[PDB]
Amino acid sequence: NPFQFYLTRVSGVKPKYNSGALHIKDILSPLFGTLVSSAQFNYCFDVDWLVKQYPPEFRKKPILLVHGDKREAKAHLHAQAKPYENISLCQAKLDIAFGTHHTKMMLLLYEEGLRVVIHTSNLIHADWHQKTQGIWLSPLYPRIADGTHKSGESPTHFKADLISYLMAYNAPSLKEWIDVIHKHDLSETNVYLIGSTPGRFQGSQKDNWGHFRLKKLLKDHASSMPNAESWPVVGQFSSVGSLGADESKWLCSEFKESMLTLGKESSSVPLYLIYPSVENVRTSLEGYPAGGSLPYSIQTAEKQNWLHSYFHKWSAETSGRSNAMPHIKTYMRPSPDFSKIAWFLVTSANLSKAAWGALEKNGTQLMIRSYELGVLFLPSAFGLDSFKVKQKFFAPMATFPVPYDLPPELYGSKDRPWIWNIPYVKAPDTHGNMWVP
Ligand SMILES: O=C(O)c1ccc(Nc2c(-c3ccccc3O)nc3ccccn23)cc1C(=O)O
Repeated sequence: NPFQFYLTRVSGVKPKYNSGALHIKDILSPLFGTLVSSAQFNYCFDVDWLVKQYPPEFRKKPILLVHGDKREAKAHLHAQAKPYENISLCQAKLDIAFGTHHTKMMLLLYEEGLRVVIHTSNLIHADWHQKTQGIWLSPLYPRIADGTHKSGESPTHFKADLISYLMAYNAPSLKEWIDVIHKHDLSETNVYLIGSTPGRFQGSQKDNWGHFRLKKLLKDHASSMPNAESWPVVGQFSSVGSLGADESKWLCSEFKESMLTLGKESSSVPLYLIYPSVENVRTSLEGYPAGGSLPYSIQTAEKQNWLHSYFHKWSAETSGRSNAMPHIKTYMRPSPDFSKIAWFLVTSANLSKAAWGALEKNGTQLMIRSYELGVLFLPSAFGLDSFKVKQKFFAPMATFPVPYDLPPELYGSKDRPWIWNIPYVKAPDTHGNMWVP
């Protein structure tokens, strides 16, 4: 397969549903490269657990933890890392209120080259245990020979775009990694980078990040087809922000408008949002504790009940993962019969203005609060007009492995979105327990 899109291993499904899945220990294995040093970008870290995931022979190599924690949370992270003298930390600046460092990425420098891993899992045991999570594995990028002047750039501009993403941190530890990336050949990369970084972007910079970055790539590198108004948009996420009092405030006015872009020319497009119901969580492998990783607060939800009419259940028979709650985030543009897709994005970005950006100043500036990162699969980058949808996730190679079932199934009238901070004491979970926050 050209796509190198993987799911994490799920403990408790039959082996056929883990054939071709990856655990973190597989990613860090010596079979992937002889590790010299690494950078782990993430939100949440269990450092003791993380070090145990590296092969014993590599556990003393330098590790950089890139995080967004402040104040007492920052002190707790430093205390976790203090026993390991090979671990350094980089605090990503979050100068806009209510932002988060969400990006999940590994930079893996080897004796043999460099690898980039963009994924969806926090660096804690539970995120790799019984959840549906996504991973993109870059090729092994070789080093450019000393004295050789070449760009090492791909047709998708991934090298310059990754360097631009890292430059936004303005961090000395990341300038070191920028210099590493400069020295490697990333030309084989077939995905486009879609990042978010905190700021207020206008003019030339408006298209660099968030939903305007997606819109720009779709304008420039996808083509519109006849009956494009009938091709739905699907968004699938683990958390929901405050979107406003009605769908015209943001969801259907700027977010959907960016997602429905195709090609360079001048809406009734269906919008499917996939988010676990209470029943999905209750009957999951983890039970109600899975909802600890589905942060949707009652304070947010009660202001936007209009949104829940867009919600569809989590179902993943195709990958044996209907009971493995999603922490992956994906967005895509299927055909009206869901047999093809015009593009697919795996990302850290949830359904929130903080992650994707919100227009300000009479539509002239895009304001983003958080760091996010994902990779976009466009048919044109593979010499194709569209991707066929792979019927069975683990079963030509030009078919794209969509990890959940299509078409998405609407919530039933008795279903409710998972809301993490209210009790569920009416039916017990798969471990015999209720949920009492
Ligand atoms: O992707 C996801 O679903 C995700 C969602 C939220 C998140 N952080 C977070 C948490 C929080 C606090 C403690 C324990 C878990 C939590 O979620 N509370 C807020 C409040 C506002 C903004 C962010 N908040 C991190 C991730 C992630 O996995 O990176």
